[PDB]
Amino acid sequence: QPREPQVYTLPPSQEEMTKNQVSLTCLVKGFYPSDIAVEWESNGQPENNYKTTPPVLDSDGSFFLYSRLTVDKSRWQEGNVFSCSVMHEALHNHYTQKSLSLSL
Amino acid sequence: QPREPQVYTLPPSQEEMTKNQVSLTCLVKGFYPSDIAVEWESNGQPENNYKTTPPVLDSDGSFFLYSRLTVDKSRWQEGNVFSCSVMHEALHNHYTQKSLSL
Repeated sequence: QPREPQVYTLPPSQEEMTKNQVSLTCLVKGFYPSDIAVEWESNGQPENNYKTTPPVLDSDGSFFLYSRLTVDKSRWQEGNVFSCSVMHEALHNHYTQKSLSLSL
Repeated sequence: QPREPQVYTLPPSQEEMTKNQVSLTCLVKGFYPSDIAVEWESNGQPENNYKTTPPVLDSDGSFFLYSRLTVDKSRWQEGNVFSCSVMHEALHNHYTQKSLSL
C-alpha cells in the first residue's frame, strides 16, 4: 500500500564549518510509491541551489532519498531558517515541510 | 583532476527518536571521479544494515552521495561508537574513516 514519507532535517557537521559553503540535509524515508517532489525555501522564497538523490530501494520495499541544499556558511551561522518541503501521494494534504536552523 | 572526498557524519534527527530504529548518516561530497566505496563499522566489526545512494553530479562537476545506516535506538543510546569508511583514489592512503556517537 502507499506509505507516508518521514521527513527529517539534519544540520551541517561542525566539521564542514571550515568551508565557504555548508550542506543542509533533508532525509526523506519510508515512502511508497517512488514518485515524489522535494524543494527548499527560506523566508518564504525558493532556494534553488540544491540537488536531490534518486529514490533508493530500502529492504522493506519502501524508498528513501536525501536532498542537499548548499548555502553560504555565513547564512547558516547567522541563524537563517531554511525548510525542506515534500510532495507525495501518501502525505496528508500531499504536502509537508520541516524547518532547519541553528536557531531551533 | 581527482578531487578528495569530504566525509561528514550526521547523527539521527531528534524527531526520529520516537522510532525503534534510527538513521546514522554519512555525507561524502566533492569527490571525483565517481568510483567510490563506502562501508560502516562499530566497535571493530562490520555493520551491514545500510544503503548508499548512487553518486550524484554536483554543479561543480564533482559528485556527492549519502550512506544511511539503520541501527536499533538502544544501541545508539547505549553509547556505541559507529564509523563510516570511504575508499577513493583521491584520499591519502585511498582510505578514511569518520566516527559518530552520542
